[PDB]
Amino acid sequence: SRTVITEVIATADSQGRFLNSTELQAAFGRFERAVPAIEAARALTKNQDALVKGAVQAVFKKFPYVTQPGEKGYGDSNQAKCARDIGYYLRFITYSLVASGTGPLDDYVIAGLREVNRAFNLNPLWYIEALNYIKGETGKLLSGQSKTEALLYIDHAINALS
Amino acid sequence: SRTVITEVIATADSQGRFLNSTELQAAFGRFERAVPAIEAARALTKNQDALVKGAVQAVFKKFPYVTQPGEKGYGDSNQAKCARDIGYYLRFITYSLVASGTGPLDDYVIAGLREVNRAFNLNPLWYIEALNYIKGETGKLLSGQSKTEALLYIDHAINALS
Amino acid sequence: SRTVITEVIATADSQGRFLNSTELQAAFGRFERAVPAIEAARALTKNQDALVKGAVQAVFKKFPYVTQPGEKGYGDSNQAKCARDIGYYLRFITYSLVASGTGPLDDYVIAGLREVNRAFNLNPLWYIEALNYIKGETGKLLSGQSKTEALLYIDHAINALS
Amino acid sequence: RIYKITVSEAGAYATNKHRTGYRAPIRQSNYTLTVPYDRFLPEMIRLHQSGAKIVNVTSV
Amino acid sequence: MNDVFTRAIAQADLKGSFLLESDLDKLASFAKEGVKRLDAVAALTNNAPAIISDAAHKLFAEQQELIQPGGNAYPHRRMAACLRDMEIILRYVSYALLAGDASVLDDRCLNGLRETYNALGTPTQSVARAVQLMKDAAMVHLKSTANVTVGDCSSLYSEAATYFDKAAASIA
Amino acid sequence: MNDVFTRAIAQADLKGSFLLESDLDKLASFAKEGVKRLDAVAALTNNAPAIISDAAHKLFAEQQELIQPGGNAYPHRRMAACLRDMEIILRYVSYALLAGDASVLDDRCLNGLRETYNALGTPTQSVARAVQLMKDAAMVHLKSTANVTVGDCSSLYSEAATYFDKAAASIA
Amino acid sequence: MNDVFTRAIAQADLKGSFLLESDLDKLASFAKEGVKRLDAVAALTNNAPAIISDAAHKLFAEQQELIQPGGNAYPHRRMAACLRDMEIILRYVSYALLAGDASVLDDRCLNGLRETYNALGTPTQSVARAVQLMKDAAMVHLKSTANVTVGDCSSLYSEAATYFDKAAASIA
Amino acid sequence: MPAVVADQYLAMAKELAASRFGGFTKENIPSPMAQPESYGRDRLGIAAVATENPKVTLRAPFTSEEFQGALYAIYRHIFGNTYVMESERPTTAESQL
Ligand SMILES: CCC1=C(C)/C(=C/C2=NC(=C\c3[nH]c(/C=C4\NC(=O)[C@H](C)[C@H]4CC)c(C)c3CCC(=O)O)/C(CCC(=O)O)=C2C)NC1=O
Ligand SMILES: CCC1=C(C)/C(=C/C2=NC(=C\c3[nH]c(/C=C4\NC(=O)[C@H](C)[C@H]4CC)c(C)c3CCC(=O)O)/C(CCC(=O)O)=C2C)NC1=O
Ligand SMILES: CCC1=C(C)/C(=C/C2=NC(=C\c3[nH]c(/C=C4\NC(=O)[C@H](C)[C@H]4CC)c(C)c3CCC(=O)O)/C(CCC(=O)O)=C2C)NC1=O
Ligand SMILES: CCC1=C(C)/C(=C/C2=NC(=C\c3[nH]c(/C=C4\NC(=O)[C@H](C)[C@H]4CC)c(C)c3CCC(=O)O)/C(CCC(=O)O)=C2C)NC1=O
Ligand SMILES: CCC1=C(C)/C(=C/C2=NC(=C\c3[nH]c(/C=C4\NC(=O)[C@H](C)[C@H]4CC)c(C)c3CCC(=O)O)/C(CCC(=O)O)=C2C)NC1=O
Ligand SMILES: CCC1=C(C)/C(=C/C2=NC(=C\c3[nH]c(/C=C4\NC(=O)[C@H](C)[C@H]4CC)c(C)c3CCC(=O)O)/C(CCC(=O)O)=C2C)NC1=O
Ligand SMILES: CCC1=C(C)/C(=C/C2=NC(=C\c3[nH]c(/C=C4\NC(=O)[C@H](C)[C@H]4CC)c(C)c3CCC(=O)O)/C(CCC(=O)O)=C2C)NC1=O
Ligand SMILES: CCC1=C(C)/C(=C/C2=NC(=C\c3[nH]c(/C=C4\NC(=O)[C@H](C)[C@H]4CC)c(C)c3CCC(=O)O)/C(CCC(=O)O)=C2C)NC1=O
Ligand SMILES: CCC1=C(C)/C(=C/C2=NC(=C\c3[nH]c(/C=C4\NC(=O)[C@H](C)[C@H]4CC)c(C)c3CCC(=O)O)/C(CCC(=O)O)=C2C)NC1=O
Repeated sequence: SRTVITEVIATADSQGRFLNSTELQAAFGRFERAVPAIEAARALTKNQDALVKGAVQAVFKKFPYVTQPGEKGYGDSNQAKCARDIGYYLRFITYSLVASGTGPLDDYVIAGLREVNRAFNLNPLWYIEALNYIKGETGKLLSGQSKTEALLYIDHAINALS
Repeated sequence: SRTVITEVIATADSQGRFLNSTELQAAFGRFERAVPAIEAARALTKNQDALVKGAVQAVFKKFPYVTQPGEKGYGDSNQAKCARDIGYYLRFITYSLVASGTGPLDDYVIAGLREVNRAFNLNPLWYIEALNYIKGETGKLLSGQSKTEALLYIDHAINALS
Repeated sequence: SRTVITEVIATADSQGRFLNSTELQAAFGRFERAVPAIEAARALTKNQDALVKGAVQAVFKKFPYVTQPGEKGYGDSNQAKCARDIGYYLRFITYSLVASGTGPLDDYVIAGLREVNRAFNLNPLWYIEALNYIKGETGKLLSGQSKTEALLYIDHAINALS
Repeated sequence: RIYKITVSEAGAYATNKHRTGYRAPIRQSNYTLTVPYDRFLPEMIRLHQSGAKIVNVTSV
Repeated sequence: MNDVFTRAIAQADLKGSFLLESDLDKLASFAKEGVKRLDAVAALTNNAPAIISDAAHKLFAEQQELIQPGGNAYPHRRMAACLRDMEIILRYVSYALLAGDASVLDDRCLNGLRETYNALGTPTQSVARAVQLMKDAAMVHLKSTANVTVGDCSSLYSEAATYFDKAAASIA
Repeated sequence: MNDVFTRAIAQADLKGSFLLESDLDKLASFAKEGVKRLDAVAALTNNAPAIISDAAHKLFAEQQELIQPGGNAYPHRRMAACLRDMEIILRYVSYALLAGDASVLDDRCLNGLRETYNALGTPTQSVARAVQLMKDAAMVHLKSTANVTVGDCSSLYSEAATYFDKAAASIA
Repeated sequence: MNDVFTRAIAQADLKGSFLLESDLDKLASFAKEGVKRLDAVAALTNNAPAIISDAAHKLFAEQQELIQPGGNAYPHRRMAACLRDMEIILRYVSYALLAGDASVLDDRCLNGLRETYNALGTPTQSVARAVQLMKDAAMVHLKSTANVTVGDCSSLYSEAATYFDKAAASIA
Repeated sequence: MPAVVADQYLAMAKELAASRFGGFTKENIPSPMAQPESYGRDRLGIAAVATENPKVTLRAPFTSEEFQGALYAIYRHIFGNTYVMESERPTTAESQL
């Protein structure tokens, strides 16, 4: 996936050249960023369940009409799919934090997202609200540099939803 | 010129996208590496006279025939050309250190280097010996990671010549 | 605009020859049943205002949450913009009817529709419901092949919104 | 002979790009294409078909 | 493209002299504030859709001519082009902020934009007003001290204002 | 093309699972040995001309039939393609060494290499010999204690050896 | 790509004489029923999102291994690819229905499609199942007697059934 | 009641189920067809030419590195993947470019 190391290697390769000093400094920056990013991944993995259930409840609070019958969020199966989707998003955010790139989000979430949302009439505002709750909670589960990394990736997902 | 910020902007721009986590990680790595690089630039700037004089002398030691009549090292104009060229190499190396990238060396030295040397019958091995002397003397001048930064740039120049 | 006459001429020019039998008499296919299209456009034009008000009411009935404060529906200004948008769609349906081609729809509505709705957070299902209401009302206002013509154009817009 | 054609893309080109889409990156409006005599007619026909408007044509 | 480091290097190359101590000091200071610069760039990037939305809403509240039929942004395609242009100018302003030199913005985009807008019939004043409203919207996000370590970043505000205003001057 | 991190991510995704504590520990260990990895990659990159030069010298001393009329390195064009191949294999070995995964070799470097050499009638045993000689020459520069901090980098030695052996085994 | 008329003409040309009176009666009858044929093609065109949403929902109900991690429709990319393929195959079936012949479908759509899916690791039997479900939804929409003059169209239903069944058989 | 399992195995079970959302349910199982997202392009060997290498674009003004990389990509595509020697390199054409 498109991560710092992979971009480095692929850009150098498509230009038929070795890895220069700039590319190695990018790699060094990635290796330094690994510590806060992996600690943030640890924090979001540890608290995944409360995070996702709170995010689903936040979605239902901002979008009360959804739970009523005849629309998307009525019924146990639909809400279970909701929790599964937000779990997917959180999982891929943690993958991005580990890889230090938007690669996993781009490959697994961002690509083809709008077409799927139109095909199944899934409103992106739902997922944006869930990610906003995740953002608010990771503001209280992390601190310092890890907080900034997690926020970076969550905002990346939000910006690509809107 | 090819710098870390340059590669960031170019890669994010060709894909028509805003900057993101991987790109800012590379920029952070560059800004972190800046301090040893500017340290090395200051160190090489203070010792340009001794470094260039010693490099010229090392070239004449390694290729004595150069100084004999009928060859390239005969005449004070040619000696001044030699010292001038080595001063150019050192100056562009410090430029590379400051910009944190092989951009200056690439644009101002490497591009066109082969055909220029072929046209004027300049032997690359002369410049490789000069740069090897400078590489040796950076160890006695620099210590830490500044030495490593200077060495990657000098080795880049040497590889470009080789 | 992608009119059938326009496509006649475009195919002629692309293949770079004169207007042959297939192509002239394909234009004749248009010229035959343009009259039902013109009559449908006229009938839509007279009953335009009731159609627009009914479609706005249908949008509000199918999406009652929208009218509540804090979102798009709230405000007489937004009510008016809803009416204006439904009027725009109806006007361009009439244009496509009289032109006997969807080109007015594909250049005044469809081209850039998704990006505009995404940037202004306009749910395409609102306009789909309004168009479905207008479809129901043209079912009773229009009879004969004229109705069929109108319906297709309406449905085309619907298929653009999904 | 060589012909320089200064073409400025216009709304007729913009509508075509809005329908078809940018399989290639977006570029500025006005630019010049240098063609030989042999290619000149196909080049003009293509620019006309795409909706592009020629600012002028010069010879050299 | 060109950055501030490359700018200093190019100037020192024209005189054929090494980078003077003062130039090294200035570039080292720039590398010291590069962290704050990264925060500012991320602030612009992470709120780009919100900046564009607020600017467009404020503009079309100001100028109803563009929306109404016959305006320069009336149909959906021209609205989409308007929004895409504001998007692109924000992206280039953010690139210039990261670089610290407006070369990235001045060479590729601004040189042809005057001619493009003149040919297409757009009112350049409206585009400049859109860029100014965008600057006002993005200033709010650049001010935000939430989630970032509180400090002084008035230099970054001034540089971002320079980028936005001289971009507008290129359009205006 | 994957690194170690994206390989771990793909495995966890196949499980449908967040990364485990132990997986994150192994990944943080990989990223903490990163500077030694960078030094090894720089040693490969910086000494590449020497590596290809002495490898080619040894190979054409051992296998003189390659440079005879009728050999596969005889005219300058074939010799130049030979040196380009050695250059390329070394470059992709350094890519793999930085990535920590040998996915770049089989995705890119060796994607059709054996079929290529069989079509051309190149003796694949000589290419294996050339890659082995490049491994031998590389190991001297990797182990060089000169001008880097002293420490244990034997895992990097083994990893580079495995990458070279993978190239050799895929060719032959 | 040829229609019913060009098919008749090619068969006549192969034997090398004029179209017989029976052939011309067949083709005139086809043109007389072409109005109902246009109704059927309109039914397929206006209801494509409905048909494909229904087919996708049924398909991912019957086959859950497709939409779960590791499945071939798991991430949004492959899910979008699946729905896109459904759109494409429905499009070519409607083309063939208008043509009165399945030459456009076979020649332009289904010819290397099994080979493509086999190379990508896509279950061709699942694709065939999706085409069957999409045929069922399409046949529900074709039979709709609203907005259209009532009359017999059994030949058209059977023909659309053969086009979908041929697509399924060609994929699987 | 005495413990029925050792605490180490309880910890292992808890942390295996902690890495799933929802732990172990019938609805959230991994797909038996264990295909990564990059399965197809990786098994075909077309990952590089289809998704990874960027589309190289060259406009009227450009720097040295953009020009040189564009030339490398052009020569690696147009001339197949065949080695073009320096004597074969077209100089006037790229000067006009
Ligand atoms: C597929 C292309 C095409 C052809 C080949 C064609 C021939 C054509 N011309 C017609 C009428 C006509 N055609 C003409 C044109 C002629 N009057 C003068 O003599 C001039 C020589 C010429 C004027 C340029 C006129 C005046 C009529 C009768 C007007 C009317 O229908 O009320 C009709 C209607 C008669 C019928 O079908 O019962 C046909 C089919 N129409 C077509 O759409
Ligand atoms: C000629 C083609 C064309 C169309 C179709 C069009 C639609 C359109 N309506 C808009 C405003 C709006 N449109 C609505 C519509 C909503 N109001 C609610 O009562 C309903 C649920 C719903 C309508 C069914 C609302 C609330 C706004 C204002 C909020 C915003 O700026 O996004 C906007 C944003 C800019 C503006 O017009 O002020 C567009 C582009 N514009 C065009 O140039
Ligand atoms: C390098 C970066 C770059 C820029 C900056 C750029 C500008 C640009 N804007 C264009 C169209 C346009 N741009 C606008 C936007 C204006 N209309 C007003 O309402 C607004 C106030 C204002 C936006 C802020 C509009 C309406 C069009 C469509 C013109 C038309 O179709 O008549 C076009 C024509 C190409 C096309 O539409 O496909 C270009 C080239 N192109 C580039 O490649
Ligand atoms: C991957 C991308 C990346 C980001 C985003 C990043 C943010 C970042 N913000 C920091 C603190 C800071 N952040 C800021 C900027 C904020 N302060 C004010 O509130 C302004 C409103 C605002 C600027 C828009 C400042 C002034 C500091 C203090 C650093 C200093 O100057 O001493 C630091 C240094 C603190 C430390 O780690 O010990 C970093 C590295 N680093 C990265 O590698
Ligand atoms: C068909 C065209 C063709 C040519 C021309 C050719 C020349 C050629 N000579 C070589 C070796 C060599 N050639 C020389 C020639 C030097 N010896 C000294 O007495 C002289 C000053 C000088 C020659 C004028 C030397 C020293 C080497 C060994 C270089 C080395 O091993 O590094 C090599 C390297 C491979 C090898 O060891 O054989 C080539 C490719 N090969 C070809 O296939
Ligand atoms: C610009 C690109 C760049 C490079 C090249 C780079 C290398 C680099 N090598 C380092 C030390 C080192 N370098 C090596 C590698 C060597 N040790 C020897 O035994 C082996 C022959 C050889 C490979 C095994 C080792 C073992 C260390 C010490 C380990 C450590 O730093 O934690 C350090 C940390 C210095 C310290 O904290 O004391 C860096 C940053 N960093 C960069 O940003
Ligand atoms: C790898 C990343 C990935 C994501 C994120 C993803 C989301 C996703 N969710 C889906 C279903 C769904 N998802 C939802 C979510 C809704 N439930 C309501 O309670 C909430 C308001 C709301 C969530 C916030 C619903 C209702 C469905 C069922 C829609 C249908 O009828 O098909 C579907 C359609 C396929 C299926 O039936 O399972 C996808 C593709 N798929 C992916 O491959
Ligand atoms: C825009 C393209 C176009 C359409 C849409 C079109 C529809 C169309 N359908 C017609 C009649 C008809 N349409 C049908 C078809 C229906 N029978 C069953 O209900 C089926 C559900 C369904 C088709 C599968 C039938 C059986 C007739 C009566 C026979 C005839 O008049 O040809 C007629 C002749 C006038 C009439 O009797 O009302 C037209 C023009 N013509 C066109 O040029
Ligand atoms: C993915 C990276 C990549 C690789 C690995 C690669 C290898 C490669 N080597 C080639 C030719 C060649 N390769 C060799 C080298 C071999 N023959 C000698 O015996 C040596 C023992 C041995 C080298 C150590 C030679 C001599 C040729 C030229 C064959 C000929 O012209 O007949 C060719 C054919 C290109 C052409 O001739 O136009 C390719 C594609 N290309 C790439 O883009």
